[PDB]
Amino acid sequence: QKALRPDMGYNTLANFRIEKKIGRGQFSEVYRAACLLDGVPVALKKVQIFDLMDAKARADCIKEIDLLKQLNHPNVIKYYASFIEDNELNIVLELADAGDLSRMIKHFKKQKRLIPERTVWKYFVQLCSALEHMHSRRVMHRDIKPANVFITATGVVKLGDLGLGRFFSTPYYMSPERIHENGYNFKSDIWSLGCLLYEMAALQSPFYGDKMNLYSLCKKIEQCDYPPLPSDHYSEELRQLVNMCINPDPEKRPDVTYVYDVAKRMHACT
Amino acid sequence: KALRPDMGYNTLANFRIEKKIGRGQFSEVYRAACLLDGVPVALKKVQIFDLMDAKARADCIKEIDLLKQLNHPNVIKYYASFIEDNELNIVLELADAGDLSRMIKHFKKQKRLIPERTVWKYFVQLCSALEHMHSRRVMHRDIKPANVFITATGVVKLGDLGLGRFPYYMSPERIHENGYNFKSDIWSLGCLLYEMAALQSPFYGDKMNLYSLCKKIEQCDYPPLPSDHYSEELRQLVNMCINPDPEKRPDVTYVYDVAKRMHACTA
Repeated sequence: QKALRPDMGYNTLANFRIEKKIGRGQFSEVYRAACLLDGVPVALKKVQIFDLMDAKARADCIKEIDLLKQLNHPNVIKYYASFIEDNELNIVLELADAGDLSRMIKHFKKQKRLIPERTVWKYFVQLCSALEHMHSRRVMHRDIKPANVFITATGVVKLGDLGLGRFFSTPYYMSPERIHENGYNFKSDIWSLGCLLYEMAALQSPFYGDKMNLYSLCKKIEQCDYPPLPSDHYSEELRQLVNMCINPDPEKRPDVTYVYDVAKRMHACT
Repeated sequence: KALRPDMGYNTLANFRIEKKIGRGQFSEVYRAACLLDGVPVALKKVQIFDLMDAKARADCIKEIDLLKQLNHPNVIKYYASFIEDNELNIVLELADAGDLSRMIKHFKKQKRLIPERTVWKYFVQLCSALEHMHSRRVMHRDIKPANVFITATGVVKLGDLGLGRFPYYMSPERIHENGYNFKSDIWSLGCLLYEMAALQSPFYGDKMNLYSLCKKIEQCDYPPLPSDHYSEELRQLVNMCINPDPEKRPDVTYVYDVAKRMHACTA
């Protein structure tokens, strides 16, 4: 417990009280913490940019965090600060007052009821506005999945990358370019976005291996072989947007402005 | 000059100035394009070594460093600040799409009032913005219709083109020469809520001079809003913010809570 420095605001560790570890990754630990200047709860991610990364990875991580902290959008989880202290990159992130789309899905399932189409567009047209904004700054999301999508008591969607909310907390959708080449680009995000549009409508991912077999899973991605959504519940517009996003060739996928445009016209159509 | 993509938003080499869009006491403001991503930006150039004493320079650098940490959808984002060419360079979120000043003039010329529902829609966003700024202990210092931007999608952005921080709505604590504090933002906020409903400032007059203005402010003398068009909730919020005594004005948390409840029921 070092002394407060109000003049530093969110840019020093002395102005936070760590509560407990809530996550650990390849290069990082994540903590629940409280800001001591205003009592706001945050996520404090500590990245070992000197000890666990080569020189290129460190310079790329610092550039990427600097961009993420410039995003100002209602549907993106805030990056409030990034600063070097104690030989680590310290990142201060928002924890939203919202549950994951994963929980919303698991709940609608254990109560056997489909998420209605006019709702699916509700959320999806917020997830799209989020991903438009990130792609406009040349920021790739890299892991779009239900657990990273948060949803406010009020129906406000926050896209994040920690899978952490304030009170409630092989990548989830494997693209062809991941499977075949370990490739990830802007169009990889669009594949995942399509898979998530599907999972909201189906209540499960498009792709499962037979008896959970990982080879069977790769064969089903290569054929884009997923059970069709029931058409009496979902328009051609929707099932067609899925089909456009879940295309093995990333060049042939639509860019996030097209998908966001479709998700705006459908959100006003109802 | 030579592009420097390793530097990001932190050198003048990664921007092309397009045109000048503002002039303040200590600063010039440019529309610019980031050459790394084509994102349009505002570029403010602050004369911290020409026009200021050492005290004002150090206050300006401290304040810009705290403004740089604000992050809220209804606040203009400060992307970067750095010293180059012997000036303090600030790269900021560009709105330039529309502002409450233009929206008020449009309704005026069309001889129509802003529905109360529309007032709360824009006002709750401005209250969210200021509640963020106040929670971080940052005062705005120049709240007026021209600093309230509106994006093409109807999103409010509270900015400060000219850096009028560091007036449109005369406050009692400029008449008394007392000092600008967080309650001085609340007076402006109430004057701005009035102006949205009336399409003119509470103390505006056709033939307006310093004497009459002072008298009016001393008496908090402004024309009542039409109760036929604006609710008791709207007219009483304006009345408690437009209070000579800063210590009796509500804090921004109160004003935001009222705006959040008035928006939810009128929509």
